[PDB]
Parts: sequence; structure tokens; C-alpha cells
Amino acid sequence: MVLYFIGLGLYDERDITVKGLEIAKKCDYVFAEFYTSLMAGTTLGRIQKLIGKEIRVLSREDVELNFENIVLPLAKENDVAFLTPGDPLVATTHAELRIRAKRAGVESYVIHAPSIYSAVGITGLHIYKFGKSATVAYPEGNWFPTSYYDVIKENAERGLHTLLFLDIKAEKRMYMTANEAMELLLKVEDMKKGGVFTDDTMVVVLARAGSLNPTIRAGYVKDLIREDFGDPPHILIVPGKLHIVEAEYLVEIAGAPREILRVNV
Amino acid sequence: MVLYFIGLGLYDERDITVKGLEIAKKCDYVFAEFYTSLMAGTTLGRIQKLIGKEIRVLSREDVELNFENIVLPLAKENDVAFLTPGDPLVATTHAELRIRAKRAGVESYVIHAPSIYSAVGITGLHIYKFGKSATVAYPEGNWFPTSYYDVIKENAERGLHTLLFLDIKAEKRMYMTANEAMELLLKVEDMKKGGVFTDDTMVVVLARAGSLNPTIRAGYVKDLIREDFGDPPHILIVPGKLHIVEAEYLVEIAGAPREILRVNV
Ligand SMILES: Nc1ncnc2c1ncn2[C@@H]1O[C@H](CSCC[C@H](N)C(=O)O)[C@@H](O)[C@H]1O
Ligand code: NA
Repeated sequence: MVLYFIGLGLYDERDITVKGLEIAKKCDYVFAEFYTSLMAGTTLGRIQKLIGKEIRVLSREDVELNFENIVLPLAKENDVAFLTPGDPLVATTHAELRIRAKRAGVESYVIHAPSIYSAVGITGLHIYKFGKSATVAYPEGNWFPTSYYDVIKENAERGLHTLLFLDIKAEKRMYMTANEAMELLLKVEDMKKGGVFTDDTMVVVLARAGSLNPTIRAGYVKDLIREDFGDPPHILIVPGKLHIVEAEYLVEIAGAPREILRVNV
Repeated sequence: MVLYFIGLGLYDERDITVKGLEIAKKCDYVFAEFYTSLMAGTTLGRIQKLIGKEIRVLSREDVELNFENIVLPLAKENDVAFLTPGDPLVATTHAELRIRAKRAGVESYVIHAPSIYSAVGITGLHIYKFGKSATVAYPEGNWFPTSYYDVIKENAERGLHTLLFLDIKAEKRMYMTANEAMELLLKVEDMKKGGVFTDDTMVVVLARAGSLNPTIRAGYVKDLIREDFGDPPHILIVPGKLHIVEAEYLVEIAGAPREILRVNV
């Protein structure tokens, strides 16, 4: 008579925690969504096989409009699991689903999993130095999103790093690359000219975190905007003022230009 | 010839990922540290038993001063694992360890696990809204540090939430409670008097993140400062202005007072 929100992790079905696996294995019904993020190293079949259950994948509409109609009803007589990439409550609106669970008289539990939010640590940038986060959204029609631009400005002014979640259009199998994010930002810059994102802006790219050989690159936009970082998902980071050890890591590990060592502090 | 940085997760021995467990099991030597944080929901014996490997515990000094003499040499002819609570490389000085590894001609890989940074998503607060993070440290002798107070100030001023880690003495197994941190912040407020942290300030408390039964409480300081949040470790969060959705979650899930729906939104 309970509902479990269980994260699947960063890259493949093995990024699920042992706790999440044990529980997922003993659930009567298992649902899931693969629109909030992309797990580039696995397939539904592999996940199903690992857990030993058939998985009913739900779409955004099913979830946002009919969660209480498709999932909750079952969480009354059986134990139900709802799986998601990464951590279920990070950079999603899934937290509100717990309210629906409650209002429906259903107990819910959350099993965390490695998230891109903490995986930034592999970039060598101190995680406590990150400021407000943002999402680079694909423009659609005449509507051209720009708010993410100001987040960077506000953080950079405070010497804080900016984590940039990149857009997703799962139904169309479209995953924004760091390259596309950089192009969009240059356009916003050219429009606002606030000094925030230019060819000389040093950025960090993390691609396919959770895999054994993710792509970790750092450098100036002008040099990275056309570089091939491999398949999605990707995240773009605009570092603020760097500590010396951060610069050393970005250089020795992320192939950054030695001149960034000059923190110019 | 390989070094594995493997995350142990949040609370107990099942918080490690499936990938992390399998890789550890195939390693010839297994090290771990519990000075940055502790796995309050388990024990070394249970971790050793689950992994089925002998685990050598390293002190802060063993790591910071002698990592290249204790861990790296064994990684030249064997597969070695280095276990840390949470997600690897989150602790400020751990990234630099990969640099030490490279310098010694040792390949290193990162196996992620849940981190409090992402786990706090269970509080209902939107992750993108967190600003700079800080640690509340106890004063000592003539040293009265208060920077964490300024972090809260700068963040809140911009509508951002502040994640506050509470001081800990690993060796002594002595944690700072949420109640203690609040008293300290009130003392710092009485000194700086910046109208940042008062009896009227609204805060969130998270304890035992990772366990199936964590403690998530929200409310005003004057009602929570003497409340019992359970066994450590505790995490304190000073939210900035709330999105109505965030407040509804704190009210419905964290037992927050209806009052926040109008006062802090
Ligand atoms: N393994 C990975 N590597 C790089 N970026 C990733 C990633 N997983 C997620 N992201 C980034 O985050 C976006 C999804 S946002 C949802 C995040 C998820 N709940 C988590 O906890 O990680 C992607 O479009 C991408 O920009
Ligand atoms: Na953060």
C-alpha cells in the first residue's frame, strides 16, 4: 500500500543504489518516465531485466495530468514504484507528486540516486561555490528564452559558478548539446551585450557523467563551441572566480589553457 | 593499474550503487575515509560485510598528506578502491586527489552515489534556487567565524536558498545539531544585526537523508530551535522567498505551519 519514488542514476541501470534495487525488485507494479533526462548507457530492456519486472513507461502528459489516475490507484492495494533518471526530485517537478500521493491517502518513500547536480564535483570546481542554477531552453517559434543569461551574470558578479542544465525534447529524441547551448548564449549576448557570455568566456563541459569515461572539457568558448564532446546528455558550466586548485584540476584533467591558472584574483 | 573513487551514498550500506559495489568487489585493495562525514545508518562492519572485502580506514592525514604513499603505490599493479560517504569529489579537497593520481601515472575513475547536495531535493525546495553553500562552524578560543552568516544574507537577498552543513568532529563522533546551529546563528545575528537570522526566520531541517524514514521539518526558528529532530547528522536550510509549490510541499510533507503560505511566498 505504498509508492516508491526511485532514482536510476546518471548513465546506466547500474547507477541505481542497492537500496533502490532491492525495493524495486519486490514491488508489485513498476512505472517510470524517461523524459526528464537521458540515460545514455542503458535501455529499457536492460533496466527491466535488472529489476526483474515489466516497466510501464509514462509520458509527461500521463504523469503531469494523470498520475493520480494511472499510478496512485494501484498504490492502494499494492507496492508501487515510479522510476526516473538521476535523482527523482532534482530539477523536475516530481516533488509535487508526493502531495498528490498524500492527498490520495498513499504513503510515499524516496530512494535517491546519483544526480548530475552533485556529479559536477568531477569537474574539479568546488561544489559549494556554485550559485543559482539555470536551464538553456530551446527557442520555439518567435519565443526566445533568455533568463538563463541573467543567472550567469548574477553568479559571476558574486564570483560563483553557474550550472546550466540543457534542454530536452524526448518525444523528438532531441538533446541539446553544449555546443548548441553556447551558440544560443552568444546570440543572447549579442542582444543584451552585458559582458556575460563571449568568445573569451571560459566554460566547462561535462558529458555523459556516470559513464566510465565521461567527457570533461574546459576552455574558451571560441575554441570549444565547435569541439565534439560526444553523445548527450551534456551540461554547460560557466565558472565564476576560480581557486588555484580548481584551475589546476581543470588544466591537468579537463585540458584547460594553462593561462587560467592566473586566477587574476 | 587503476584507482576507483567510489561513493558510499547517504545513510547506510545499501546507499552505494550497484556499479559501485561490483567494482569494489573486483578491487584488490579497498580504502575508505569517514572524516568528511559518517554513515550514521550503518557501521564499518556492515559495509565490510556487504562489500565482502577488507576495508582499510584512512585518517584525514593519511589522505591529505600521504595519499600518494598509501593508496597510489598499490594502484600500480592492482585495482584499488577509495570509498567516501556521499558522492566522490564533493568534499572540497578530494578532486585534487585525482591530480595526485595522474602525476603518479595512475588512472582513476569516479563511481557516483547520492549526495546531500541533491538529496535535499526531498525538502520540496527547487534545486535551481539554491545559492552558495556554507558550513556552520563552532567558535574556538578567540576565533569567531561568521562568513556562513553572510552566505545566507547574500543568497536570501537574491531569493536563493542556503544549504548549511553543520560542524562535525569525525574522530570524536560529535555532531552539531540543527538546534545548536540555530542558537549560533541567533548569536551571530545579535552581533552583526543584519536582519538575516531571527526568531521569525523560516528554516527547514533534514535529518537521516537516505533512510526510508528521514526527518523533514519546516517552520519558524522560535518554534523549531528547541524541537527534537532525532539522531544526527542534521542539515539546516534557510530558504529564500518560496514558490507557492515549494510552500505547499513543506506544509503537506514537512508539517510546516499554514502561515508560510502567506508570509514566505
Ligand atoms: N549523466 C549526465 N551527464 C551530463 N548531463 C546530464 C546528465 N544527466 C542529466 N544531465 C543534465 O540534466 C538535464 C536533465 S535535468 C533532470 C536531472 C536529474 N533529476 C538528475 O538528478 O540528474 C539534461 O538535459 C542534462 O543537461
Ligand atoms: Na549548490
